[PDB]
Amino acid sequence: RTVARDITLLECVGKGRYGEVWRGSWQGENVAVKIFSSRDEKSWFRETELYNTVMLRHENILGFIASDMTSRHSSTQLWLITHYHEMGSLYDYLQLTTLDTVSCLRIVLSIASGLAHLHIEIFGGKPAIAHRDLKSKNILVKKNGQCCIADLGLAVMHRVGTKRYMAPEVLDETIQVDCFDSYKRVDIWAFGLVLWEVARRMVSNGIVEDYKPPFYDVVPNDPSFEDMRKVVCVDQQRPNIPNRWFSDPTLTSLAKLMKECWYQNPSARLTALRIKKTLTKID
Ligand SMILES: COc1cc(-c2cncc(-c3ccc(C4CCN(C)CC4)cc3)c2C)cc(OC)c1OC
Ligand SMILES: COc1cc(-c2cncc(-c3ccc(C4CCN(C)CC4)cc3)c2C)cc(OC)c1OC
Ligand SMILES: COc1cc(-c2cncc(-c3ccc(C4CCN(C)CC4)cc3)c2C)cc(OC)c1OC
Repeated sequence: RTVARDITLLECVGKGRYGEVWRGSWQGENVAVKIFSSRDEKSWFRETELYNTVMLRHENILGFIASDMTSRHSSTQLWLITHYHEMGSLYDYLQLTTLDTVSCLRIVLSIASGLAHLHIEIFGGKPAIAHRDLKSKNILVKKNGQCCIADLGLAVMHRVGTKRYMAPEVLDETIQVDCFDSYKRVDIWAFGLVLWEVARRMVSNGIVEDYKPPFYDVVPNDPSFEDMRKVVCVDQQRPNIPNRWFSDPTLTSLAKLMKECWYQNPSARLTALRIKKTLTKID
């Protein structure tokens, strides 16, 4: 039989220290192709090792297609091939889109659904998985209004995370590194920050906040480890909840939920399954 492996690379949709992401075409269908830098080869290995262990399949997890290693004259080329989401990342989408109640809840419940699926151990199934780099750039928007979680290059089964989204116990190096629940709790902190980023873009009473990243008002761009530790650990700052949210029942409920993802004590934070239940009872 013919094994068609040619992918046409049509446009670059992302370029970074990680390498590049391309929109590609295989057999007439769009695919996304991540081409890894030498800097980030271990992220290709880790995601590939995870998918060789457990073939994750969930509506709110970016869909795996292939891991390719190709020998070159003097280098190895590493590609990860996934489903393609033409609307791009949640980070992108929130810059120039505002949300209503239904769209805001659909987005955040779909993220919670993907995250709970990663976190849960299923027997007979999947190992429990923590993401370790959850953020709005690592979430893609689908045409049906749900999102999917991407980038399992730092994931752990039972490179450091983006500093702006690191939990206090990562910044103060008290995290219990031998305890898998510790990594779930780090993802929940980051989820709370994503929930704040999305909620700001939900309109109520004709008001909306501009898109801003978490801690935009207290750290520089590309904040250092120390910059983040002083904000999150020493001063114990948390993102601002605007007064206008307290006129709106949905944003009032989402403020409470994000507070319960941001406790200093990791074991006080809500679980992804409890976040899902709370979100299903809003509106
Ligand atoms: C090697 O590399 C790539 C391969 C492919 C690809 C292309 N055509 C057909 C296939 C195929 C799938 C599955 C079987 C099964 C049939 C049932 N039988 C019991 C066992 C074998 C055979 C063939 C593949 C996997 C695409 C690629 O990119 C999209 C590849 O590069 C990453
Ligand atoms: C990697 O990705 C894609 C792959 C393919 C593809 C191409 N040739 C053959 C297959 C295949 C056929 C048959 C089995 C068997 C397995 C055992 N049992 C006996 C029943 C079923 C498995 C695999 C596939 C899945 C198509 C795709 O899209 C249309 C892919 O997605 C981009
Ligand atoms: C986060 O991480 C990964 C993401 C992806 C991925 C999947 N679908 C679509 C995209 C994408 C497409 C298009 C735009 C732009 C272009 C057109 N318009 C002007 C605005 C929107 C942005 C983004 C990506 C980047 C794949 C990955 O791996 C193959 C990723 O890594 C795991």
